[PDB]
Amino acid sequence: MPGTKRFQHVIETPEPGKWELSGYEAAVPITEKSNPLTQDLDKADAENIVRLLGQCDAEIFQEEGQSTYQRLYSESILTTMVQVAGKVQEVLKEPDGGLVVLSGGGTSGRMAFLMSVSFNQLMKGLGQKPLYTYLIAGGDRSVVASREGTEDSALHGIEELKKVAAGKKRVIVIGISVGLSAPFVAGQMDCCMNNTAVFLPVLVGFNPVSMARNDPIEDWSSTFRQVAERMQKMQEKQKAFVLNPAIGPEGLSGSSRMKGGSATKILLETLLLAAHKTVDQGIAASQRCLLEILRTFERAHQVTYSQSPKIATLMKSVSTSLEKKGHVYLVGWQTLGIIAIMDGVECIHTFGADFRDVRGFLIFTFSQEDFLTSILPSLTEIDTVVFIFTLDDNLTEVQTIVEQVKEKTNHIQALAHSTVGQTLPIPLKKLFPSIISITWPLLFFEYEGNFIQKFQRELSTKWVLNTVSTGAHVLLGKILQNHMLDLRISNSKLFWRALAMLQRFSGQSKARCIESLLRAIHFPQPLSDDIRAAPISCHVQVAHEKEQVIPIALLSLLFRCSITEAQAHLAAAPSVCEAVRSALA
Ligand SMILES: CC#C[C@H]1CN(S(=O)(=O)c2ccc(N)nc2)CCN1c1ccc([C@](O)(CO)C(F)(F)F)cc1
Ligand SMILES: O=P(O)(O)OC[C@@H](O)[C@@H](O)[C@H](O)[C@@H](O)CO
Repeated sequence: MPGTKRFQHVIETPEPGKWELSGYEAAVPITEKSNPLTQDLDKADAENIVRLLGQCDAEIFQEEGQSTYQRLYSESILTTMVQVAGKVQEVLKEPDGGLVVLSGGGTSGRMAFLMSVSFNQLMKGLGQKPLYTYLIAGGDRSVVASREGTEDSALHGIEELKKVAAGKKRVIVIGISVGLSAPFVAGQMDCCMNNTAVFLPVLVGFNPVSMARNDPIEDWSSTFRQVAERMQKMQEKQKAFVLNPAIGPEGLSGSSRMKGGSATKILLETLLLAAHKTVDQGIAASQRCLLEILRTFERAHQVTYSQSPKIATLMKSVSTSLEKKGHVYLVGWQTLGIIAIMDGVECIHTFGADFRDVRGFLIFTFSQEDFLTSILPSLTEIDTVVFIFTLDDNLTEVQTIVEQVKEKTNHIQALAHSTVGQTLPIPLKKLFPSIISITWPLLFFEYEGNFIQKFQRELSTKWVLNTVSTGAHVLLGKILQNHMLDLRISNSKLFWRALAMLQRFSGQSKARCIESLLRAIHFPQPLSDDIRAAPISCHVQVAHEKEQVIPIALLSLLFRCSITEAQAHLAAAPSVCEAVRSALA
């Protein structure tokens, strides 16, 4: 039948009560699962939200129970991290013709970028040629933009990989896809396995390979699952690797920018730092060297979330400023500035939020006076401005901007990272009455930019901003249980996630859910056979431009009404969320 090719793989909606027993729940990839910790996130207050996401984040470091999926601290995974460290060493020994590519779409792409900078710094600080580079779905502009549509082409990913791998002789490609999902990465990994004399593929993600994405890619014959399965078979001969610990579901279902992006740093910084810091000691990388770093990253979670009450309070002030109709500014220096930008941009697709809503700023890259002349004018009594810096930064360039922002604002708070026994100049740095001082132990660093201190701080800021940005929006009522219902379908994965959210919330068949979705997308056109049979990219291109696609589709289903009837209903309701929630009642 028309459409059967495209929707065949979709699992049927189970009867009420048999979601487990149908085996439906066991085929939801971990990365898409509803986190049971966060069943009631939409009812939690700011302090609970901070507690619940701190807990969700902590699952990255939880160990394997006694029939179950490997985790970060399991022997299989640490052994894989060691062997990969190994192969990275081979390349560092022979820098002529060597390269190390870190590649990903969206937030994996963003994380790849940071890491490639950091490790390129490390080799410069030592007077070696930089061997690292990144690749991101949609070219370099994607690092700092919302561009969710660019991950769906495998030919594109292969193309970018051909550019950068030039006339190199030995290339390590670290394909990062949290969901073992992105067609961008799938093609790179497959290309690598076709030329193993040159390429070494290393796939990173957080699902077991049996849960790796398995629906057809438009411009490629194999699926992510097949690719990953074959890489795993190559791992026995040490010519591909899959690094895939389970880290438990996201506190917001499928929001892999959060735990996923965190775990990607933890995992890859750990393993590359080990490889570097042990080549020059003329010593193989070992589980013990990795563990030191992992445990440090795990302290960093504890350290970070010990500031929870203040994290909640910043959340309440980001949420207030948006409940009214103001903006939120994230102002930071070096790498922490970048991360601020990344958090703000992600809010666009993640929450349906305007680029002004939560904007990041590096001292997007506007200098000291430039910020004071350009941006400072537009600030307002109800806004919120967040300063994010270390004490090693240049605190004259900092205090100035706060002195000034104070006049027009008052809702300021800050995020200051410090070694123990550094002191915050101006005892009236109040200015910031009740800062978020994150104060780090003295650790034993030996490379000269103190890279482990950088990684701690990056990660800790990520956790704070993510929890803040995400929390603020949940308080505003935009999240249904722990799902973002009203998302914008801008790629195939998101189209599938809409469909799943329809099955779950309505309890109705896959055929009806698909019909309602496609009707909602293509309204005012009716469902023809061509539309039914169209590749998923055609539905994405049309949905991408609309508003409220998913809630209109769910209302059509709940009320068993037309798209004309459900648009009328929505428009007659005080708000999308009330329309949906009361229709669910
Ligand atoms: C239809 C469908 C579906 C699945 C899979 N799709 S997907 O893009 O095909 C995909 C993505 C990643 C992966 N590893 N495998 C497949 C991503 C969305 N997804 C999904 C399934 C169920 C659910 C929920 O049922 C929604 O209620 C759950 F509760 F589990 F969150 C959420 C997402
Ligand atoms: O790394 P994945 O699973 O391939 O996902 C890649 C991107 O889709 C993902 O990072 C997305 O942009 C974020 O909005 C997720 O919160």
